[PDB]
Amino acid sequence: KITLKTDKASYKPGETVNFTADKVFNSSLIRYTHLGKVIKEETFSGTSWSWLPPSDDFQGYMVAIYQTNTDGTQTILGTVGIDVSSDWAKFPRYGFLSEFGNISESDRAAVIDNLKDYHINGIQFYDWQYRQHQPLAGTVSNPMPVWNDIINREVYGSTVSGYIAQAHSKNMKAMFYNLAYGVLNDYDPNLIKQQQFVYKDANHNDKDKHELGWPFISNIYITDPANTAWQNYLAQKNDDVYKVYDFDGFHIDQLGDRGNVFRYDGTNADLKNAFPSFISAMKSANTNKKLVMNAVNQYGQKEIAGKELDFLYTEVWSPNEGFKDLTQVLTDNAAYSNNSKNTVLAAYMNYNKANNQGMFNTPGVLLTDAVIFAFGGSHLELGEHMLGKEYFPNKNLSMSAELKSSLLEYYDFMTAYQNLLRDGGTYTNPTIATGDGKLNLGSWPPTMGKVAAVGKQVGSREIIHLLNFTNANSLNWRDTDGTQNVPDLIKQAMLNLNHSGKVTKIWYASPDYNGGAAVELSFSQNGEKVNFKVPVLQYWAMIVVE
Ligand SMILES: OC[C@H]1O[C@H](OC[C@H]2O[C@H](OC[C@H]3O[C@H](O)[C@H](O)[C@@H](O)[C@@H]3O)[C@H](O)[C@@H](O)[C@@H]2O)[C@H](O)[C@@H](O)[C@@H]1O
Ligand code: NA
Ligand code: NA
Ligand code: NA
Repeated sequence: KITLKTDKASYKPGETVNFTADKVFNSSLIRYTHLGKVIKEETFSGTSWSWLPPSDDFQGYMVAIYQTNTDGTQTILGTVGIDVSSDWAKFPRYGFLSEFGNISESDRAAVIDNLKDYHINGIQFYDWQYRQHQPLAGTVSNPMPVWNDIINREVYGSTVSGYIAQAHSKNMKAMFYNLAYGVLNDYDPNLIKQQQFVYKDANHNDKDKHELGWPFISNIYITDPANTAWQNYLAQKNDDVYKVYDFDGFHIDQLGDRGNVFRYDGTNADLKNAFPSFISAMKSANTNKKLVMNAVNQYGQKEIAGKELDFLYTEVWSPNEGFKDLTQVLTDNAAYSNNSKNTVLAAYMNYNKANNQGMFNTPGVLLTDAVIFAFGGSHLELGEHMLGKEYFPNKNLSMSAELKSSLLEYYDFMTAYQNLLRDGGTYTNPTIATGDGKLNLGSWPPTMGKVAAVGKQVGSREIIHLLNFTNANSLNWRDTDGTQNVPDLIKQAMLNLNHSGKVTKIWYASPDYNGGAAVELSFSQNGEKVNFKVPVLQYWAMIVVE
């Protein structure tokens, strides 16, 4: 087998792809595919080589290397997915960074190169900032080169600048985290007045706040995002950030529904209705900078989904704990946006387990990504480590080597097949059955102890996703205690599909098999009944009928 990488996370139209393999195998071939069709083949020779993809924008490809056997069988050696996109917003693959102290350039490069290998196309820099009310440490004319952050940890400006430049070299976007409305207790009371805060009562008595303990320097006080004094103040803060640090945009966070809260004047703050004017103010102030905003458990999503955001973002909490609740967020977000935006989910796996050091439960993580990706979602989960908590610097849980390598196939798969997964089409009811009893099918939402079939019409293709819950001991996506089961492999499983058109080609791809390379399947057809066999199902397989 081989490791197979490209130089960048994504490629603009017209840019050349440069590949690296760790070793060459003889009698081998490189196969370039678009949606399962071979568009180029060439001999596997040099360990470095280049390819200029087709010029078409927003297209995914797979590249697969195979050794050819004398008998005409082929053996997959490795695969890599490629994304040709002029901009990340269509197919976001969001990652994070969380440590910005005295980290060497070489260590920084390793972190970025790893994210690059997962094809991460933008990075949320979390808790880089000086203060929620003043994200730039120092002033534009006199920056602070080192600052202490909200947990009194050192942050080096040179680390921040370095990371941005490294991310840019891989074609990634860099988004700075801040709240929409946060103020820490060292704010300058000459600049943020009492009239701007949100209060827990109608008489401007007790400020609303996010309570923090050690090691945080302050609780987080809350301002009104519709307050134009706050909007102009934070706009200036943002401009100051962008003059010092070459961030591409602002990742806007929030605290979610604050309940019973008031403006200074005793009126209702109704914060979800404040976010739209806030977003438009931030955009107008820095018209060339990107925005994304977290709808914390969908709070604000309806109100903001039509605003100037690159894509939608949902942090998923109770009671949205079932697999079907993930898919409901994705469906709701498409509708809220009038089909203008795809979604990234922040959906923290193994959350209770992550209360102590340990490792992620591989099958939990993979099953959740299979569901998210199959339904055209994306998952913010990778940075220096994988997320177990909303506090991104928490690195309690490690990924096993197996999880790292499996997840690289899943990211390859959702990159290569992005045109099938989140580029139009209609969800449909499957008309497929087992033809040998080796598996038992359900549909969506999923049944425990069955393979779920999900259908989608995309162009002249009919897609079936098989998502395997045969061995599931829960339909809760979070796998909070790390108990979800590894699914047993199902092999050479016959399926009978009803299909009312003439079938030309059926092909299979799975991140669990052959690196997600497309496998054309033999089929027969008798009336509307189409019979074929899939090689392997473990977590997720995709069947495409053309
Ligand atoms: O030991 C307690 C707790 O410690 C970690 O979590 C810390 C802390 O994380 C979140 O709060 C910090 C976060 O607040 C706002 O969002 C700011 O805007 C951010 O800058 C800032 O990072 C969380 O909301 C808190 O409740 C939590 O205390 C661990 O990760 C926890 O598991 C652990 O219980
Ligand atoms: Na691969
Ligand atoms: Na880091
Ligand atoms: Na938040």
